[PDB]
Amino acid sequence: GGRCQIAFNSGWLFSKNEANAVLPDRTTAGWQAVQLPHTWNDKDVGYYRGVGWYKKRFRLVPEKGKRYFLRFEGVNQTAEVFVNGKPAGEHTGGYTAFNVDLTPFLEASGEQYIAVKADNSHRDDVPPLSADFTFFGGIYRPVHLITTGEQHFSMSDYGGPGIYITTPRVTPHGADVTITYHLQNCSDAPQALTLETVIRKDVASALATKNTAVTISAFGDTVVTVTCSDVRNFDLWSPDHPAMYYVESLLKQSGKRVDNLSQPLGFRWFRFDPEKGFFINGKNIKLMGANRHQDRIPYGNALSNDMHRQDLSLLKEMGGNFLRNAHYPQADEVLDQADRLGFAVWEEIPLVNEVTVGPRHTENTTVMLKEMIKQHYNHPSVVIWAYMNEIYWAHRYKPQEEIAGRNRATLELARRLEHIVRELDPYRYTAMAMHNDPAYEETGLGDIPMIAGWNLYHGWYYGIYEDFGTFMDEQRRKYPKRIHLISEYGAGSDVRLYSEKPEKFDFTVEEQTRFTRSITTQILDRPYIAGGALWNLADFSSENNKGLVTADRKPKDAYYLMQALLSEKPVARLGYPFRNRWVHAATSPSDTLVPVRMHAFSNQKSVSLYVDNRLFGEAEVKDGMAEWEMKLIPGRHLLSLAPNSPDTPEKQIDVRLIPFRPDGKLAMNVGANYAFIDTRTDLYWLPERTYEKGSWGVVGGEPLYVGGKVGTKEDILAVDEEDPLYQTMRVNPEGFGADLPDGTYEIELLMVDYVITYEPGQRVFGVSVNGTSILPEIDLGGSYGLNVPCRLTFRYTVTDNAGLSIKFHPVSGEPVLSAVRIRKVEF
Amino acid sequence: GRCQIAFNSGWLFSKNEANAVLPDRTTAGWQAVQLPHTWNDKDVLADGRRGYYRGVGWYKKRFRLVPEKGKRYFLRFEGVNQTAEVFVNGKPAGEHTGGYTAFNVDLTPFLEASGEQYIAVKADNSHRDDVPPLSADFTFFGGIYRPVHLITTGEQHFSMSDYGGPGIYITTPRVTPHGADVTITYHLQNCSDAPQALTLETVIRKDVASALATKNTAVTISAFGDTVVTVTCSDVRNFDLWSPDHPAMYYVESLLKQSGKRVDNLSQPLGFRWFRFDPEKGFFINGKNIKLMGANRHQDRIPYGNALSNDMHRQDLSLLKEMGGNFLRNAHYPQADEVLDQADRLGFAVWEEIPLVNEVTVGPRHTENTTVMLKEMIKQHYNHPSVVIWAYMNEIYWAHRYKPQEEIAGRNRATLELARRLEHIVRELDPYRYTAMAMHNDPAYEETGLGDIPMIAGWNLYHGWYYGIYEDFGTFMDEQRRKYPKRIHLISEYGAGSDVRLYSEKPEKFDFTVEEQTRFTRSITTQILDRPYIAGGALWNLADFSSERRVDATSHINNKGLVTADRKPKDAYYLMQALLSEKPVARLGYPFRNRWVHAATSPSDTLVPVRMHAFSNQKSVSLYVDNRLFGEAEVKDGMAEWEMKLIPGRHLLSLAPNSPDTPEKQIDVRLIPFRPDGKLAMNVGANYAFIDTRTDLYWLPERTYEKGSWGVVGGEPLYVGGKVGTKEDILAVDEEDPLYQTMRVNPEGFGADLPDGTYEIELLMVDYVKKSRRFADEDKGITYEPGQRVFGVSVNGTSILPEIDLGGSYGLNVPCRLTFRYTVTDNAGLSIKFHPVSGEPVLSAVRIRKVEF
Ligand SMILES: [Ca+2]
Ligand SMILES: [Ca+2]
Ligand SMILES: [Ca+2]
Ligand SMILES: [Ca+2]
Ligand code: NA
Ligand code: NA
Repeated sequence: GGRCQIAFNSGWLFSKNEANAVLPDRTTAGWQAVQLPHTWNDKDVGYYRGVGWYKKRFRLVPEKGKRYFLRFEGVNQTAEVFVNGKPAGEHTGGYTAFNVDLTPFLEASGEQYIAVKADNSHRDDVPPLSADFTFFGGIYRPVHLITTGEQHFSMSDYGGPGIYITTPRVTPHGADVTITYHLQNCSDAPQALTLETVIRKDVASALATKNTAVTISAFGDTVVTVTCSDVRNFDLWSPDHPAMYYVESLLKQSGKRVDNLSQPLGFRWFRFDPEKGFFINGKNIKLMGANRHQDRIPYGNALSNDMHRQDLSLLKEMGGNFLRNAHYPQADEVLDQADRLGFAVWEEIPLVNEVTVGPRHTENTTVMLKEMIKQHYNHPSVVIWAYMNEIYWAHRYKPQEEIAGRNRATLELARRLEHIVRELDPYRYTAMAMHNDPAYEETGLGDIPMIAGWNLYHGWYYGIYEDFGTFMDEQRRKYPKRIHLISEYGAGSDVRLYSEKPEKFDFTVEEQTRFTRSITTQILDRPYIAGGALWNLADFSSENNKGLVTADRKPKDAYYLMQALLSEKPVARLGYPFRNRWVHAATSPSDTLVPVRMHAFSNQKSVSLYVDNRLFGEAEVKDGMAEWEMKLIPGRHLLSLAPNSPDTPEKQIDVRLIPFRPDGKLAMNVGANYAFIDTRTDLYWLPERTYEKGSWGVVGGEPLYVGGKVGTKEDILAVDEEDPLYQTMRVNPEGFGADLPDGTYEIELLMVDYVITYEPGQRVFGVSVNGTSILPEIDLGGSYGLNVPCRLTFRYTVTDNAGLSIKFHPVSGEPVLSAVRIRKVEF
Repeated sequence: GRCQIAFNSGWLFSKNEANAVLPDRTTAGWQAVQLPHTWNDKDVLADGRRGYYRGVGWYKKRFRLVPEKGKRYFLRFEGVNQTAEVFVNGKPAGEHTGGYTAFNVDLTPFLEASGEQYIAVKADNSHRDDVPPLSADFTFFGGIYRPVHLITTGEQHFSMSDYGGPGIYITTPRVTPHGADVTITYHLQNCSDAPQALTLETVIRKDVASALATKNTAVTISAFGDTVVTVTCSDVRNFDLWSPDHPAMYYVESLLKQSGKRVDNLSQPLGFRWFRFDPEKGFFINGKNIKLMGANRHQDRIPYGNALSNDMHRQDLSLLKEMGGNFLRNAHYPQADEVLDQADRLGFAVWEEIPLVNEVTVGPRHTENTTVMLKEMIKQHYNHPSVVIWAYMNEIYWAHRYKPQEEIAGRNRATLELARRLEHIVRELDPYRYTAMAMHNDPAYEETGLGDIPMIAGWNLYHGWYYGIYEDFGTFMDEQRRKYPKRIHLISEYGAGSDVRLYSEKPEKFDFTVEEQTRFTRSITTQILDRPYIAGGALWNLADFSSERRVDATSHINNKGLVTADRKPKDAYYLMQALLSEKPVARLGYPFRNRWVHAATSPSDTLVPVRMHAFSNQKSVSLYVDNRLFGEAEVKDGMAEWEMKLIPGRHLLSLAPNSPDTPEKQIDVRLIPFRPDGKLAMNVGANYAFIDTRTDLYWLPERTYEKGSWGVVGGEPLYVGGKVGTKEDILAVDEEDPLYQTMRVNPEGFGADLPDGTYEIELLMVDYVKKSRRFADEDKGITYEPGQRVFGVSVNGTSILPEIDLGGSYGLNVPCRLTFRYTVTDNAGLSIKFHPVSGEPVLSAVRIRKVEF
């Protein structure tokens, strides 16, 4: 036999507080037992950035003629490896694999010890220098023990496989395949070898076989190129039809195999056109898909291969055919699944936000680019290599004196990296992701890669949705020879927030759906936009509710929207997967019904809604959605798209009416038109309502807008789940009224000052109830602090048919109010 | 009069603070918190470090309060665990001992007149030998884990210094259908330097519009004085009687006035009932024999520690009411007023106790602290009509097996004499409620006569779980009834544990499957329902709850809940609902399962066997599969059951054809062919499936290899201490503990008659502790056993791993997941063999996946 590879994940010990573990040390008290993948930042997300030590003892008797390697799939950010007390290898860069040769350091006794010093603290010379994703530290990807013979495919070529496959000619009826081999001989004698190259669909069928003789001098290495000309009878690879092959490579000495290594192969040719976009195998197709971050709360980035497959499966069932690996190279499993499932892939190294001037940052960046290209060279799913994302974002934060020099270093580094891609891989495109900032225009940076990618957020971070088409049409107009691609577009959503009046940045489900519908449509309407990737597949941990699915991978409405917009299978399903409750405060004493707007995601011409299995109405689908306006009797109801479906269970909903004249047998989110449904105890906070005589609601005031967006987006201190309640508010309300019957009520007022910072004597006011003084003075900025919530809870007894009148008494500045709850209690 | 507002906002917390007594403006290194708060919400979970922080934590806060002439200001702490020292503007202002009862702190002597105030609280949840709970099966969460209130009164007021009680104590010494007497005992205080002539108004009310009785009493208190005054409302008419079924509630409004102006006011609950416990027939209330059936409830909710909202208390008790419960035991400690108000309003008879668990410390300091805690519980919760039982010890002899022999005699006498003193105090403080004690299956109670001291003998019993078989429960209790015809018997605890990811067609005790819990619960409940001398039973426990020292399937969590930690009902909850509810009940089981996977037992197999059950109190019910009738089943003891054999695919289940108001249950059903192609995951050593929710990965129960198929070859399933598998915490993993914990010992290997191809293969293996132990969480480092369990692994004659020293290179409880790819050729199938060197190989799980290369 030839090459052996097993997992090396088990039996490790970890400590965040060890000073030095280089020398063999049997101590384990105080160390944490871990099984890789591991990150030490899975829970503390500031989060700990620093040194962490791993150590392990293991048994391995070195046999004659064998070589032993460790392959680390990923250590963030730098690693130093020590075997039996001796330095054995180091690596810089948290996103690419590396190999360590154990053989020089093994004990003949078989008793081995290894330690790894990992460090994820900031280094000016190692990107990512800053970004809005977490830099989880540790050995967060698996580790493998590899045994080979002393003649083997190289282990020292930037962590790549040492086997590099190229298809310089591909037609439907034949192709040329060239395979470039890096071979190493570790023995002290010259050696004569044979190299068997087989192109296979599977173990029983081969499409081409080649046999190559090679002789290597003692301690030698050599590069040999093998060509399979005019291969035939293959299927072409495309996202739609991802026909996959592989190259079996057997290195033999004396007819006995001494190494072996299979690599993927797909047959395809492709190009990008400025007017019509992406063509693969002569066919024009729209690339629509998603970015995907390699993290999942509460596990950090220490993900199982099962999790990788689940993610990419979700993308494929969405109808996606396009995958951007966020800002870094990802696990082999991810690329294997893309080959297998059918995604065209954009992969980049993590030069994000900013650049460090100088040759150390240049060198580390160059090495990382070569590692990515070499390590993922053979994946047919990859069509784009990139190397900078939003590289000017941090200009706003830098001293203006540095800006000229940073632009010069950015231009110079981009040209070096562009040149390296084009030399290492002439058969893929280069790209860069830019964003809505004038520095790209002004420096001409977008002229350097083959593809101009734009991260655009019109209607979310700036402007309105239609400004997206305006922006892209103007780019196409200025640059009719560029290839345009939307590398990021998306809006956020909290699956507890719902509004019949969604608005920019409110984080409601409906707002994300409308954003996603508009931009995707505007992309579909434009052939010159080669494609688009939603930011982001799933909610992730950042600095982040931007996913089409939740952190634990459950689809939101927007996911089903994209499935209706993208899938070729027929699609028709109800929206609101995370909502089952509707509550409506009556707008007049004669109200008896709850208004319920329902929607479905479909690619059919029309769809019909059934209530309790009786037809409600047929509705026309436009841009992936159908919609019905229902007025329902309060109670439970079943919704469905067919009557008495034989295979689809109905959706159960619960709709309630609050009477116009309340009795408190009353929860309101002030300052916002969305409901907040608190999942801990099923507590439904209503959208705001102004008080009117005979009813209940807030009196006076203005809704808070900050930077032109509703409410504050700052983190509300001291509470986790209730931030969307506190973040919206009325400024300068006179109070709150409710025409309650006589009785005793528990009353809650939620209040917070918006941008620990203390601002005394700035915002002070009193609260009274029916002339009774409750809190003579609340100093929100002073005694609590900016972003520190204040929850005033108390009981009051309404007497003499007075109703309930809560009054604010300004002392300094203006009162604020974020939410109100009123409950009837017995006493 | 009286003003009360929440005081929960604006606090700062630090676990690393030496001392914050003196007013100090810095906030660097402090966490902003909103009470309720505990610092043990996260470090009690599976965080890689057994144990949690018990020690000092400091809180501080600045606040505005301008003291008004003629006002007093108090803080009321609803609970701080375990001790609290309060400092206002640098001065000691109060301290409390005990983590489960409220306390008041008078702010007034320490307030700055100009209004800018500083407060710091030093809290501590270290172990203290003189302060129970000393040890227990629950977590001692530290901090101010219940709300704090700012209370303003006049200078004459209902006392704030009577063991934290309201200073208003309502008793109904006579309750009759045609009339009742209510006596209200008031403790008053005068902080004025002058004597005061006061009036006191006492009104019994249904609501603000309706008075049942009214009294007006003149009280004069001396300067700086205090007094107790008793008010009697005789022959109150026109009330409705309180019972769990009909919880008619009233309250006593009390106003204290000085020259007609209100200086204090405080309402308190009031319900009218009479009740008794009978040795032969059980509980009677208002003349009607009713069976008390309900649950224990702990005050925690993972992952929030015990820092719960009042919304969460209401949700817990509403769940119990919807289960058909009419009986609540507050686990081992007094709970929040909200719990008790909701018991009054919803209708549960309540048992409440102080946390003397497992053991007693000899000495007057322990005696004193437990005495105070008893007075605090009874006084603070005195007025709640829902309380019918007070208690003060729980399995008080449990820890004896672990104590030094020379301590036992004095521990036994300390226990006996403390139980007598606490019993005496209850009877003196509250003649109108019963005393009880929870005992467990241990002969100590019989030897000492401790069970003769309370009026009610409670048993925590676990037949078919910890000892014996289910039917030994009725034998145990019948013998108790025969031996003690004068006692009152009540099952204060019974339950079994379940993980909602574990399922078996062959349930067995301690596999933690859902089905075993349902079967345990069904058997003991109906045995209780058959015995009128058993006045009642409380399930252990309403919800899965934090108990950090636990191991088993899910470390740190006691999984005996009827509902999960986030309050979702398991099967056993719906079983209890079917056994207890008066409303009609009929509903499908398996709320946490939608997948069934079956390995074909022969090449002709085409159908997946699916056993379905439903919970009902009807005579029979009908199962419908894809809305066609499958079959009508008779209901026996709350359950109907059906044996289906279904074609692989998605199917609908329902109890009515095309229900107009109930969505069907959708299930997903799959058959692994007799001969596999790996397009295959097995829990070795166990008859239960493990459904890993992170990724919906379903590990089949074990199946022995036979020619032409796949499975484990040789070996014996591991049993330790009478329980399947090992119950130790499997290190380095969390979700997969129940997968690793079961295994075959000395297997030859594994086989799969797979087609030619490349396959990814995973073998999961762990060296185990050979002898069970009481507490498996105190290991200081890893236990290595080199040279004891050594073997090699080959596949089809190819050497994969020349030697693995499981005990030596990994260690006891350290998982080893061996993952690799192998290419099957030459029609050979897949043959994985172990090669013993020392000791025997082990194997907990196998997974095989076809890959392309
Ligand atoms: Ca139906
Ligand atoms: Ca927050
Ligand atoms: Ca811990
Ligand atoms: Ca574990
Ligand atoms: Na708000
Ligand atoms: Na197992």
